[PDB]
This record gives sequence, structure tokens and C-alpha cells, in this order.
Amino acid sequence: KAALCLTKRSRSRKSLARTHGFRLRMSTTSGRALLKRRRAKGRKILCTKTNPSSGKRASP
Amino acid sequence: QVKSNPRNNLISGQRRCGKGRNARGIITARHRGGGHKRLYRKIDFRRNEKDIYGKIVTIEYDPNRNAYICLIHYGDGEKRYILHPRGAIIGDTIVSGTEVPIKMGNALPLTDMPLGTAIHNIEITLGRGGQLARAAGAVAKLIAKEGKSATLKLPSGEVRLISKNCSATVGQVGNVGVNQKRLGRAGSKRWLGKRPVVRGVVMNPVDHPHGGGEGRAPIGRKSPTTPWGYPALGRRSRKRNKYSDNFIIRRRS
RNA sequence: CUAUAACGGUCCUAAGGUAGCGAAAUUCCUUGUCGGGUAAGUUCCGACCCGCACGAAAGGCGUAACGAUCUGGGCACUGUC
RNA sequence: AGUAACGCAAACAUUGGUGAGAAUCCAAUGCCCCGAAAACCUAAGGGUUCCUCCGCAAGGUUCGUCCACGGAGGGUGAGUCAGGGCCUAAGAUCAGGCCGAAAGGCGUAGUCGAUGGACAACAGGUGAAUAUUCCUGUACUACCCCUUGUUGGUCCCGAGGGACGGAGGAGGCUAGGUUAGCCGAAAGAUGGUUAUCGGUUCAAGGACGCAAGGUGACCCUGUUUUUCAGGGUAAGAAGGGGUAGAGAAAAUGCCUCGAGCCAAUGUUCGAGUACCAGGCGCUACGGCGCUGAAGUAACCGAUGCCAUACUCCCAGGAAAAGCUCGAACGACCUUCAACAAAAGGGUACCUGUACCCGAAACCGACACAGGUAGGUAGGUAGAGAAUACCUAGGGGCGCGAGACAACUCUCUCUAAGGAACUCGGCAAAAUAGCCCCGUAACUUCGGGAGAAGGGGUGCCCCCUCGGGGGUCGAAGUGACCAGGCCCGGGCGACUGUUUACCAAAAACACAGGUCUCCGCAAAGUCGUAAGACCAUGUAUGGGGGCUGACGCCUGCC
RNA sequence: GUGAAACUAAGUGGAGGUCCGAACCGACUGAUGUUGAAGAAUCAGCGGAUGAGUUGUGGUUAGGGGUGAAAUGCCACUCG
RNA sequence: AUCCCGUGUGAAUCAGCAAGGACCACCUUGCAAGGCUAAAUACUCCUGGGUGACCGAUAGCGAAGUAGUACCGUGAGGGA
Ligand SMILES: [Mg+2]
Ligand SMILES: [Mg+2]
Ligand SMILES: [Mg+2]
Ligand SMILES: [Mg+2]
Ligand SMILES: [Mg+2]
Ligand SMILES: [Mg+2]
Ligand SMILES: [Mg+2]
Ligand SMILES: [Mg+2]
Ligand SMILES: [Mg+2]
Ligand SMILES: [Mg+2]
Ligand SMILES: [Mg+2]
Ligand SMILES: [Mg+2]
Ligand SMILES: [Mg+2]
Ligand SMILES: [Mg+2]
Ligand SMILES: [Mg+2]
Ligand SMILES: [Mg+2]
Ligand SMILES: [Mg+2]
Ligand SMILES: [Mg+2]
Ligand SMILES: [Mg+2]
Ligand SMILES: [Mg+2]
Ligand SMILES: [Mg+2]
Ligand SMILES: [Mg+2]
Ligand SMILES: [Mg+2]
Ligand SMILES: [Mg+2]
Ligand SMILES: [Mg+2]
Ligand SMILES: [Mg+2]
Ligand SMILES: [Mg+2]
Ligand SMILES: [Mg+2]
Ligand SMILES: [Mg+2]
Ligand SMILES: [Mg+2]
Ligand SMILES: [Mg+2]
Ligand SMILES: [Mg+2]
Ligand SMILES: [Mg+2]
Ligand SMILES: [Mg+2]
Ligand SMILES: [Mg+2]
Ligand SMILES: [Mg+2]
Ligand SMILES: [Mg+2]
Ligand SMILES: [Mg+2]
Ligand SMILES: [Mg+2]
Ligand SMILES: [Mg+2]
Ligand SMILES: [Mg+2]
Ligand SMILES: [Mg+2]
Ligand SMILES: [Mg+2]
Ligand SMILES: [Mg+2]
Ligand SMILES: [Mg+2]
Ligand SMILES: [Mg+2]
Ligand SMILES: [Mg+2]
Ligand SMILES: [Mg+2]
Ligand SMILES: [Mg+2]
Ligand SMILES: [Mg+2]
Ligand SMILES: [Mg+2]
Ligand SMILES: [Mg+2]
Ligand SMILES: [Mg+2]
Ligand SMILES: [Mg+2]
Ligand SMILES: [Mg+2]
Ligand SMILES: [Mg+2]
Ligand SMILES: [Mg+2]
Ligand SMILES: [Mg+2]
Ligand SMILES: [Mg+2]
Ligand SMILES: [Mg+2]
Ligand SMILES: [Mg+2]
Ligand SMILES: [Mg+2]
Ligand SMILES: [Mg+2]
Ligand SMILES: [Mg+2]
Ligand SMILES: [Mg+2]
Ligand SMILES: [Mg+2]
Ligand SMILES: [Mg+2]
Ligand SMILES: [Mg+2]
Ligand SMILES: [Mg+2]
Ligand SMILES: [Mg+2]
Ligand SMILES: [Mg+2]
Ligand SMILES: [Mg+2]
Ligand SMILES: [Mg+2]
Ligand SMILES: [Mg+2]
Ligand SMILES: [Mg+2]
Ligand SMILES: [Mg+2]
Ligand SMILES: [Mg+2]
Ligand SMILES: [Mg+2]
Ligand SMILES: [Mg+2]
Ligand SMILES: [Mg+2]
Ligand SMILES: [Mg+2]
Ligand SMILES: [Mg+2]
Ligand SMILES: [Mg+2]
Ligand SMILES: [Mg+2]
Ligand SMILES: [Mg+2]
Ligand SMILES: [Mg+2]
Ligand SMILES: [Mg+2]
Ligand SMILES: [Mg+2]
Ligand SMILES: [Mg+2]
Ligand SMILES: [Mg+2]
Ligand SMILES: [Mg+2]
Ligand SMILES: [Mg+2]
Ligand SMILES: [Mg+2]
Ligand SMILES: [Mg+2]
Ligand SMILES: [Mg+2]
Ligand SMILES: [Mg+2]
Ligand SMILES: [Mg+2]
Ligand SMILES: [Mg+2]
Ligand SMILES: [Mg+2]
Ligand SMILES: [Mg+2]
Ligand SMILES: [Mg+2]
Ligand SMILES: [Mg+2]
Ligand SMILES: [Mg+2]
Ligand SMILES: [Mg+2]
Ligand SMILES: [Mg+2]
Ligand SMILES: [Mg+2]
Ligand SMILES: [Mg+2]
Ligand SMILES: [Mg+2]
Ligand SMILES: [Mg+2]
Ligand SMILES: [Mg+2]
Ligand SMILES: [Mg+2]
Ligand SMILES: [Mg+2]
Ligand SMILES: [Mg+2]
Ligand SMILES: [Mg+2]
Ligand SMILES: [Mg+2]
Ligand SMILES: [Mg+2]
Ligand SMILES: [Mg+2]
Ligand SMILES: [Mg+2]
Ligand SMILES: [Mg+2]
Ligand SMILES: [Mg+2]
Ligand SMILES: [Mg+2]
Ligand SMILES: [Mg+2]
Ligand SMILES: [Mg+2]
Ligand SMILES: [Mg+2]
Ligand SMILES: [Mg+2]
Ligand SMILES: [Mg+2]
Ligand SMILES: [Mg+2]
Ligand SMILES: [Mg+2]
Ligand SMILES: [Mg+2]
Ligand SMILES: [Mg+2]
Ligand SMILES: [Mg+2]
Ligand SMILES: [Mg+2]
Ligand SMILES: [Mg+2]
Ligand SMILES: [Mg+2]
Repeated sequence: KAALCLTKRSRSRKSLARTHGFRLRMSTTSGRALLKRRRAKGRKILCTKTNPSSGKRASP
Repeated sequence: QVKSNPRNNLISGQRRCGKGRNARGIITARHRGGGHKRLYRKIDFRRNEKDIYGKIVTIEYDPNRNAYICLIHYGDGEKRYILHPRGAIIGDTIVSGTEVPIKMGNALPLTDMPLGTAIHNIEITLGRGGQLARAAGAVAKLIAKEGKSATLKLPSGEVRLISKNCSATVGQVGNVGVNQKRLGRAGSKRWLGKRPVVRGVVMNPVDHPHGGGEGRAPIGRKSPTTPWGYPALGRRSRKRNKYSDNFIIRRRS
């Protein structure tokens, strides 16, 4: 019943950082290649979807 | 007949879950999925604990096989499920061992069974557990024995040699009328978690070797074909030289 | 008696389309011909068979119930006119 | 081109006020809209949008004194709420292990992983912005502390328990609601009238307790078996004890003792000098201080509670920890050390907590006619969470003012005719509830069927517990709501599925049929391999091909 | 009803991929919309609505692939 | 031919063995089946000096100011 463009819905931050998170990119070799080449471009933010385990941004 | 008990320690919840998905997570075995959650009953197929006297307390339904199953007690308080033999009634008594009466539900090595007997739940390998003829209404006759080897006629009609020291159980497997049911509606398939199958002829060429000819397709394939490109009809797949071959005598007809 | 062909001759094939259906979601010529329904019917229903080119699990022929199915007619109803 | 538009057809109006300036900002009085939301709350998300003061460049589809905008300064308080310090599911990682040019792949113990298991708090008050968090009352968990009582406790291990479906209806109850009773106020300029308007509230928790409820075997006699009455049988219920076998607990077998049990709810404490209609006084006229009457009963009645209680069905309905029980084996600790108890005093880990959340703050590039899990469920009419009109609470759609042309769109009606329209009755109109009579061909005997078609219906009295009499209207289920139907044919048996955003079908599925492969280290599929699925299955099962209910059949080569 | 059984009203019972119909899931016709209010909507009607149902949270399968009640459909407005 | 690897076979020790572009004879040259070694050569995320018929804000680095920023994208990434 929802429009095509609605692909990005309200999804728990917990779920997202379990996907694009830091600790995930660290696991695979391809991820470490990721972080090298982000660091090369010198991005202010390495992993965009990340998330505090507990704190002000914490998902329960 | 079917009256639910509380849970004996033989009924657990641990099991494979993705049905038809392998490690890679792919559907290997097509059409499964959906259907009622089940619990695994731990059957005793080996019947290995010898020389104690068991009593059939009840008869229970099992979702994992079309046969019935019987809860039996012992004088030792151990409880086991066995496949329900045909005609066995509650209050009955069974026993396994070597020198034993021959009646329904007793299990013994093939050295001691009088030729002509109707047998089920047949080990092919010493102490591996019973393997052959476990389904509803399945039975195999012990036709002849010679040397170290016994000869059976399996429910497929195939005649085959096995070891004379492999245990088996007297009597046919119960619930004979099961294939007399008529499911009657689609939903009643789905309840068993058997999902709908598409005919080859329907799908597009990419998807299957009988691919869409314009209106309706005769199968132009010079031969009926597996999804994967093999002849569908009458091509024997039995591994040419399997170790088994020396044992097998006449082939199912 | 005009006609038609149960019956014969021959030809060629592995064998020559049986039951049932048939101008059909299949019929080219073709708005075939007949009957019905209409004051008037290239659609519709029934039947003929001359099946260009139906036909038996790429199922054949029936069929109660069912369908935001396709298609013809009728009562009620209306600014559809 | 100073043109189209200014984002619904819920609707605004006036009087004051502030101000340089007011259709738009504040207040008052009307009027209007939502009310299974356009109300209140919570998950996710957002991230400071919350509050106060200041501002009006930009933003705001106009305006602007205003703001979710800009500037400063503030604001989120927990043993009990939610997660973590507890446990595991799907899944993930995986020591060693197996495999692999490398990276890595598979996989065992382990360890992660809630959307589930376990586990303790409520009422009132304060309140620019927080409250089961702060205050005052009563509570409750977990430790520690002392007295007393025992001597072994602790983990590892053995066990019981935790622990589970769908559908159905009948109870027994509350929550709510309505009407009385009690209490207080009432005159609302009209013909009459007090028939009017307000109040009648209280939680967690602790003690008690359970029938007209539900369960507690059989046999004889009756009440319809039932609710019951008399007798009898000897475990015959929750619930306990003993014994036996390699046998502690458990499971299992034999023996014994028990007629009660179960749990919502109820009575009482908590709980009154709480809360509250009014009353008195102040008004910075915003709000404030002061004293407070009655606080019960009946009838409706849940989709909530007992309740995993029943009965039935087949498709047969999570794990682990806390918890209860316990010998041998192993490890460790041991005396004022440890454990066991009823009181008493003490003691109290992190993180979330603002605000929005049927949204102008999330998701749609917008202050966008859209999307977004859950909770709470008032009145009158009604079968109802439909509809209409309302309460509580919230709103009047961030451009207006006129005028009343053509034309377009959303709508109401139309004389006579009644499908003549058109590709086609497309769209409109018609029908409609309830009770009563009646109801065909055909059939797989289930249906068809609400077939078709007809009658009745308001409001008063009277009778029986439907009937008669009266009486208005042109019209009585008078609005909203609420089937057009019949006769044919094709196709497909049927409910289903499908081309997100031009195709919903005759296509796909299907129950059924039939062929063929497959004897378990199965065939088949995926992997370089290891191995995984198949299957913790075993030919009444597993692959694959075609056909497609049921009926009649399925011919030759 | 007969000795067994069949056959038939009755009551009870509450089956169904039953029926009508809100929520909810869809998307059949029409009108509007077409520099939209909206990159698929609104309005009036329409289908399913105890099931082959709907949905939340957390997961799985990945491009010589996956998934598909099969449309070359879908795999972040991209899919021979 | 020389060189180096899968599968299978499988020698000779200096009176030998290998190479001299199939192969054989002769002559010449060399000593496989154990290792290790600097320099001359390649390069610029850079450091220190220097030069420039190099740029001068649409150029020169994407970047003379928050520059891998704002913003966009679930993400890899894009990017003023
Ligand atoms: Mg971003
Ligand atoms: Mg269980
Ligand atoms: Mg248990
Ligand atoms: Mg994986
Ligand atoms: Mg199929
Ligand atoms: Mg196709
Ligand atoms: Mg594909
Ligand atoms: Mg595939
Ligand atoms: Mg091909
Ligand atoms: Mg083909
Ligand atoms: Mg064709
Ligand atoms: Mg004709
Ligand atoms: Mg023609
Ligand atoms: Mg004619
Ligand atoms: Mg016509
Ligand atoms: Mg005809
Ligand atoms: Mg033809
Ligand atoms: Mg032909
Ligand atoms: Mg044909
Ligand atoms: Mg046909
Ligand atoms: Mg054929
Ligand atoms: Mg057919
Ligand atoms: Mg029919
Ligand atoms: Mg349908
Ligand atoms: Mg112009
Ligand atoms: Mg103009
Ligand atoms: Mg204009
Ligand atoms: Mg516009
Ligand atoms: Mg507006
Ligand atoms: Mg209203
Ligand atoms: Mg609001
Ligand atoms: Mg609010
Ligand atoms: Mg939240
Ligand atoms: Mg800000
Ligand atoms: Mg504010
Ligand atoms: Mg301004
Ligand atoms: Mg402005
Ligand atoms: Mg001012
Ligand atoms: Mg501000
Ligand atoms: Mg697991
Ligand atoms: Mg791994
Ligand atoms: Mg390892
Ligand atoms: Mg593991
Ligand atoms: Mg955890
Ligand atoms: Mg939870
Ligand atoms: Mg806790
Ligand atoms: Mg808690
Ligand atoms: Mg607040
Ligand atoms: Mg409070
Ligand atoms: Mg109090
Ligand atoms: Mg305590
Ligand atoms: Mg345990
Ligand atoms: Mg549970
Ligand atoms: Mg009830
Ligand atoms: Mg009450
Ligand atoms: Mg009253
Ligand atoms: Mg009175
Ligand atoms: Mg008056
Ligand atoms: Mg009153
Ligand atoms: Mg109480
Ligand atoms: Mg107490
Ligand atoms: Mg009683
Ligand atoms: Mg014991
Ligand atoms: Mg003992
Ligand atoms: Mg016992
Ligand atoms: Mg009552
Ligand atoms: Mg319900
Ligand atoms: Mg039950
Ligand atoms: Mg010991
Ligand atoms: Mg103890
Ligand atoms: Mg708070
Ligand atoms: Mg709050
Ligand atoms: Mg909205
Ligand atoms: Mg607006
Ligand atoms: Mg909006
Ligand atoms: Mg109501
Ligand atoms: Mg009504
Ligand atoms: Mg009522
Ligand atoms: Mg409503
Ligand atoms: Mg109001
Ligand atoms: Mg006008
Ligand atoms: Mg109207
Ligand atoms: Mg007229
Ligand atoms: Mg008229
Ligand atoms: Mg007329
Ligand atoms: Mg007429
Ligand atoms: Mg006409
Ligand atoms: Mg006509
Ligand atoms: Mg005409
Ligand atoms: Mg119409
Ligand atoms: Mg109409
Ligand atoms: Mg009407
Ligand atoms: Mg009728
Ligand atoms: Mg009919
Ligand atoms: Mg009538
Ligand atoms: Mg009347
Ligand atoms: Mg029809
Ligand atoms: Mg036709
Ligand atoms: Mg169909
Ligand atoms: Mg779908
Ligand atoms: Mg489409
Ligand atoms: Mg359809
Ligand atoms: Mg469509
Ligand atoms: Mg399809
Ligand atoms: Mg089939
Ligand atoms: Mg295999
Ligand atoms: Mg077919
Ligand atoms: Mg239904
Ligand atoms: Mg229907
Ligand atoms: Mg769809
Ligand atoms: Mg609609
Ligand atoms: Mg509907
Ligand atoms: Mg319906
Ligand atoms: Mg049902
Ligand atoms: Mg969905
Ligand atoms: Mg699908
Ligand atoms: Mg195609
Ligand atoms: Mg993308
Ligand atoms: Mg797409
Ligand atoms: Mg496409
Ligand atoms: Mg050389
Ligand atoms: Mg050379
Ligand atoms: Mg090489
Ligand atoms: Mg060699
Ligand atoms: Mg040598
Ligand atoms: Mg050589
Ligand atoms: Mg040399
Ligand atoms: Mg050497
Ligand atoms: Mg060499
Ligand atoms: Mg060397
Ligand atoms: Mg070297
Ligand atoms: Mg510039
Ligand atoms: Mg530049
Ligand atoms: Mg310049």
C-alpha cells in the first residue's frame, strides 16, 4: 500500500549497525580493504551506520 | 488409538530448521517450507537393550512418519518409543534378544527367524539401527538363508542379501490405511509443508528445458528432461559399481 | 429417375484418424445453409458436415456448484438518449 | 507573466488587548468539525525540534507583534518501569578438528543473539520544562547484620519442574455504564415548571475467606441424564506417605492414608483531618489562600479475568536458566567457619527517561490530500469497533476579499417517452433491514436458495404473555446505513496466485490421475574439495516428467 | 426396524480453504488528476475477510547467482 | 635443442657426467641435483635545499575559507 520510493523505512539502528557497523567491516578481509580505502580518501566518518552499545544513541 | 499424553523425555524441540536449505542456505530440496511446527520423537530403532520385558502402555501419533508409535515401559522404568506393529493392542508385551518366542513386536537376529516370516524395521549393518521397511504398511518377507547371508524381499519387491546377524522385528508396520486418505484440498497439502510445484512446460527457456513455445508447448526436446538437463524417463541412476552390488539379486519390477 | 456410395479395383506407407465432437477461442472462401429470437440480427442459440487445418493425458466428450471471467436475450429502472 | 497556482468543499464571526503596523499574535463570547479520532499513551525512528527570555535578514507558498526559524540561558533524577549485571530460539561466530592457489570453506564444545522464559511499587501531592524516578503515606525484592538451632556445606553430576496448538460454546465474575437513593446548589427576563444542574472517588499490598461456579470413579432407584435424594463399594480426586529391583532422588511395580479440592472475585485492613460539589475571601483580575456536605443501592454487562477450565479436531502444537528434589564420582572450602529458619534493624549496580510519535519533528526531496507495529474503547439509536448525532479531549485545514459570464469538475432535480444512447446499459437510477407466507429446472443429493414472487412494518390504548381495537401522514426499517433479478451459451471444476507503476484472465496453482528413477555409504541438488541438504526420513517414503475435481473413456503406428 | 443390522423424523452438537459484513489485506470498473495535492494518488462504487490468512520484531538465501502458486516476475523509483 | 612442472619409470662418478638448436661421431667448454652476498638500476605518502619560456581563483591539487566538508546514497560510493 506504500509507494515504491519508500525503500528506506524506520528500521532499528541496532539492526543496521549489525550490517553496516564497524565491527562487521572489521571481520571480513573485503571489509578491511573497505576501511583502508575510506581512510585513504580521508573520510571524517568511517562507518556511517554504527551504534553505541549503550549510551545516548543506544538501541535496547 | 490417538489420545495425547503429556511429554515424556523422548519428545524434544531440537531440529534442523530451514527445510530444504543446505549450508550455503540455498534451496537444494525443492517444495518444502510452510507447515505445522513438529516435535521430534526419539524412536528406538536399535531395540538394542536385550532380555528385559517391555509392555505397551499406549499408542501415539507422530508427525514425522506415517506409521504410528508406541510408548512402552519396562520393569526398569526406562521408556522407549517403538514403531507400532500391525495388530498390536495396548497391554501387549514385547521383548528382544536371541532366543525368543516369535510373535508381533519381538525383535531378533535373522539367524533365529523361521523362513517365510514377515518382518519390518530391518538393520542392514550390525548395531547401526533398523533401516529398511519402517513406513506405514511396509513389510519384508524372509525368503531363504544360506552361509553368512540372509535373503529378503523388500517392500519394493527387490530381493536382496543382508547379514545373518542383523536384527529385525516380527510383524508388519501398523496404520495400514494411511494412503487411503484423500486430501481433498490444496490447503491440506500445505499443512504438511509441501509447497506448490510448477510444471516445466510452463516456465521460460532460461528456467527450464521445456521452455515456452508460443501458445502451449509440446515438449520439443526429443526427450523429457529434468530441470537440470538429463533424460527424465527410464535412465538408471544407480551408481554402476557400488559395493552393494554383490548383495543385490533381483531388481524391483 | 436425377442423384449420392454402404461395396469393389488400384497406389503408397511404420500405420493410414476409431470413440466422441464439429462454421468451434479451431471455418480460408464466409454475413456457408436451414431453423429460432428481432418490425429489421455480419453477433447469439439449435442443427447440418462440404473438419482450408477437431480428436483422445501437449487429454477427448460431458457436467451440479463457483467466477470484479467472456458472450446473447429479457423484466425493473433510469438525463445513456 | 505580474500570467498559472497558493496543497481538499471542517467555517468562521465579532469585541477587547498588545503593537510603528493585525483577516492571520493573545484572551473572551458565540458558531462549526473529529470523537475505533483529527483523543490520550507507548515501540521504532528523529536528535534538543522541549521550556523561558530576546529577535523578525533568510525560512513560513500571503501576513506576522508569531513559529517546529534565528540568538542567548535552561531542562530528562529509578533496588521495583525498559534493556545490561540472568537463559536460551532462528541465526551468527567458532578453540582445538576436516578440507582449500591465497583470501578462506565446513564444523564440535564454547561464546554471542529477544521479537520469547526468569525477576520486586502503588495512591495522592508538587510541577516554566521531569516523575511508577522528587516529596508523604503504606508496600515489596536481593543481600548484610545480629540472636537461636544444627554440624559438614559448595560446585560437578542424577532427576522433577519450567513447557507451551487450533476451533467451539457454556458458565462464574469484574471493568465499565445506566437508573434510583443521599447531598449541595438552582430561577437561567417566554405559556407552564423544579420534572433542573452539579457531586456520589479511591491503588499496589497484607490478612481472612469460596457457592447458585468448576472438578472429585462406579452400581441400583427416581428428578429430562443434569442441579439433586438414600444406600453401597474401599483409593475412588487434589494431595501426601511407605516399600521393591544394580535403584539416593526420579521413573516403574505392589501397599497405604486422605473427601475434599480449584481460582477469578468477595469481606476486612490499607483509607482518612486523603480526594471532592460547592462556601469564603484576595485579585498582578493569570492564579491564589481559607473551611468542606453525602460518599450507598438496583438493573444492564464485556472482545477483559478464572483459563493451558472444559469439549472437540488433526495439521499434533520451542529451548535453556532461575526454581524443587538428591546418593555414589570429581574438585574446592572448613569453625564460631558454613548452611537452616521466624522475627528485628540496616544496605541499594550501570544505560534509557526532554519533545514528536493516525506525525509540520519518523518514512515520502516540501510545513507534501500518502505510508507507519502496539495499548485504552463513554452516551443515544443500532446486530455492531458499521453508520448518524454527541461527551472527554482536541481542532477550524498559513492567502484573502468580492462578483455570480462562457466553460470544466464535485453534486441535487427534471415534463412525455424509457436504451431509441453506445463498441458495449459504460455511468447513473433502481433494489435493500426485520418478521411472515411461498420457492423451479437441474444435481456430485451437499446444493441451487436470500431462488423467483408476494404480504406486513409509525404512534397510541386493550388482551395473552402473538392477537384486537384506534389514529396521524402523500409516504412508517420515513435520515444515515442497506442485494437489482431472470433466461441462455463459451472457458476454467472449486477458495486461492499472478505481470510493484498500462494485462487479473480462459494464464499459474490445486485435490486426483499416470509414467519413470531411487535398497539407504538412496536417487536428486549445491560445493574445487571437506561436507551440507534430502532426512535425524526408508518404497503406504524421497526425486523428476506430463495431465489436471467428479462422470464416460483413452483408439491405431 | 429386525434376532443380528439397515432405514427414518427428532433433539443435542458446532464442522467448513461455508455465507453476509467492519478492522485488516487487496486492486475490478468509472470519473478526476497529467508543468499532479501525489514519480501511481483521491473520489464513488468493488474482491478476500478462520485461512493456501494478515502483520510486528530478529534473522536467512547475492548476480556464470538468489527467489519465483511462472508474469521474464522480484532482488533499495535500476532487472532478458 | 636449452629451461621448468603433473603421471610413470629411472642412471652414471672424473677410464665419468652435461652443454655446444633433432640425433651420432670427434674436438672445445663446463662441473647440475646445498646455501648467502654490496654497487651500478626502479619509485614518491614524503624531508631538506634549489631552479621554472609552470597556474593565478572556470586555472593550479577535488580542496587559497567547515574539503573529502556540506549535501546525496541502506551501502560500496559519489562530491561541490
Ligand atoms: Mg547518510
Ligand atoms: Mg515438549
Ligand atoms: Mg517435562
Ligand atoms: Mg551462511
Ligand atoms: Mg503443477
Ligand atoms: Mg509463460
Ligand atoms: Mg533469473
Ligand atoms: Mg533456480
Ligand atoms: Mg536451454
Ligand atoms: Mg518447447
Ligand atoms: Mg500453437
Ligand atoms: Mg455464421
Ligand atoms: Mg469469417
Ligand atoms: Mg438466421
Ligand atoms: Mg450487438
Ligand atoms: Mg453454433
Ligand atoms: Mg480445423
Ligand atoms: Mg491433425
Ligand atoms: Mg488441440
Ligand atoms: Mg476443445
Ligand atoms: Mg497426447
Ligand atoms: Mg484441459
Ligand atoms: Mg457447467
Ligand atoms: Mg477468484
Ligand atoms: Mg497568458
Ligand atoms: Mg486568465
Ligand atoms: Mg487564478
Ligand atoms: Mg499545482
Ligand atoms: Mg492551505
Ligand atoms: Mg459532527
Ligand atoms: Mg496532533
Ligand atoms: Mg501528546
Ligand atoms: Mg522510543
Ligand atoms: Mg536548532
Ligand atoms: Mg515551543
Ligand atoms: Mg521575516
Ligand atoms: Mg513572509
Ligand atoms: Mg514589537
Ligand atoms: Mg528556537
Ligand atoms: Mg543454534
Ligand atoms: Mg566461518
Ligand atoms: Mg581453526
Ligand atoms: Mg556450536
Ligand atoms: Mg545476551
Ligand atoms: Mg523482550
Ligand atoms: Mg533485571
Ligand atoms: Mg522488571
Ligand atoms: Mg510533559
Ligand atoms: Mg504519581
Ligand atoms: Mg494515603
Ligand atoms: Mg524479601
Ligand atoms: Mg539440570
Ligand atoms: Mg511460550
Ligand atoms: Mg463469558
Ligand atoms: Mg460499578
Ligand atoms: Mg434520568
Ligand atoms: Mg426524591
Ligand atoms: Mg421560561
Ligand atoms: Mg443527578
Ligand atoms: Mg485488596
Ligand atoms: Mg506479612
Ligand atoms: Mg459447591
Ligand atoms: Mg529410590
Ligand atoms: Mg534404598
Ligand atoms: Mg514413586
Ligand atoms: Mg446478568
Ligand atoms: Mg474475535
Ligand atoms: Mg487444549
Ligand atoms: Mg564425594
Ligand atoms: Mg538445604
Ligand atoms: Mg520521562
Ligand atoms: Mg515522557
Ligand atoms: Mg498522515
Ligand atoms: Mg500547511
Ligand atoms: Mg500531510
Ligand atoms: Mg458506542
Ligand atoms: Mg440498521
Ligand atoms: Mg443498546
Ligand atoms: Mg465512525
Ligand atoms: Mg468540545
Ligand atoms: Mg462559484
Ligand atoms: Mg446529498
Ligand atoms: Mg425525465
Ligand atoms: Mg415523471
Ligand atoms: Mg414517466
Ligand atoms: Mg417502462
Ligand atoms: Mg442500439
Ligand atoms: Mg438490444
Ligand atoms: Mg445509433
Ligand atoms: Mg454499472
Ligand atoms: Mg447509485
Ligand atoms: Mg430507498
Ligand atoms: Mg426474498
Ligand atoms: Mg438462479
Ligand atoms: Mg415488501
Ligand atoms: Mg398501519
Ligand atoms: Mg456462464
Ligand atoms: Mg461462440
Ligand atoms: Mg478459475
Ligand atoms: Mg505474493
Ligand atoms: Mg500491472
Ligand atoms: Mg480476478
Ligand atoms: Mg489492473
Ligand atoms: Mg500466472
Ligand atoms: Mg501432483
Ligand atoms: Mg548421494
Ligand atoms: Mg494444462
Ligand atoms: Mg470464508
Ligand atoms: Mg465468496
Ligand atoms: Mg499483488
Ligand atoms: Mg477505494
Ligand atoms: Mg469491502
Ligand atoms: Mg465478505
Ligand atoms: Mg475453521
Ligand atoms: Mg509486507
Ligand atoms: Mg509470489
Ligand atoms: Mg513472454
Ligand atoms: Mg541505490
Ligand atoms: Mg525495482
Ligand atoms: Mg521489467
Ligand atoms: Mg644448458
Ligand atoms: Mg645458447
Ligand atoms: Mg612450470
Ligand atoms: Mg622425474
Ligand atoms: Mg652414482
Ligand atoms: Mg638434455
Ligand atoms: Mg660449458
Ligand atoms: Mg656437483
Ligand atoms: Mg639441470
Ligand atoms: Mg650451487
Ligand atoms: Mg638469492
Ligand atoms: Mg568564482
Ligand atoms: Mg578550483
Ligand atoms: Mg577575476
